[PDB]
Amino acid sequence: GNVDLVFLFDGSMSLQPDEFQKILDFMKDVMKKLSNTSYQFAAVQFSTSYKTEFDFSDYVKWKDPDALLKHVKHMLLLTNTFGAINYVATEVFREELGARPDATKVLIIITDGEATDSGNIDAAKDIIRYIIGIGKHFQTKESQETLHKFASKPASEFVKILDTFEKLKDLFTELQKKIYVI
Ligand SMILES: CC[C@H](C)C(=O)O[C@H]1C[C@@H](C)C=C2C=C[C@H](C)[C@H](CC[C@@H]3C[C@@H](O)CC(=O)O3)[C@H]21
Ligand SMILES: [Mg+2]
Repeated sequence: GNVDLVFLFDGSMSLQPDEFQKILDFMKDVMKKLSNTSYQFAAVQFSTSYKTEFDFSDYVKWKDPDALLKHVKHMLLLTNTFGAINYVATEVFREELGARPDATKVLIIITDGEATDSGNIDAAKDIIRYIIGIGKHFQTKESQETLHKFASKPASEFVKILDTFEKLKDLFTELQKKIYVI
């Protein structure tokens, strides 16, 4: 059918410049691969606050992933995940911003630490949520369990834990083998 996909990427202070970059490159790889498909994209950066780097309308209008994310400025603050999510839910998946009413709403969260806030994600009930946790902060099984609450059930299917940002490349290779013409 139609897939409206939003990348919710972590731009906290824990990230080294090169790690932030690998996050941006992953997003561009996926978008470059699925260009001219049924997929529509939007990108939202989160730390303390939230910024929509580009919405579904910009994507359709300019279509170039490199131009779309060219002026992203790393925020360097905390990780307010609950707020970031309801923000997407309520401010990004909006028709005025180019979201298609008959589209499946998928949300891919990319983070490197646990959440520095709280609340609930009820506004995001009908959104498919994948969570990609990367790095040292998710070494313990205990810290990996904190992500389960932002992701769709079953977590083993929706939560991805990578030990290095180098692994995001291996994740893209794994994504590519599931690409099929229907
Ligand atoms: C597909 C395997 C890769 C590693 C992956 O998980 O990509 C997931 C997670 C992430 C690596 C990027 C994605 C980009 C596009 C789609 C939404 C993809 C999930 C596609 C699957 C296939 C159907 O069951 C629909 C669905 O809900 O999820 C995600
Ligand atoms: Mg962090």
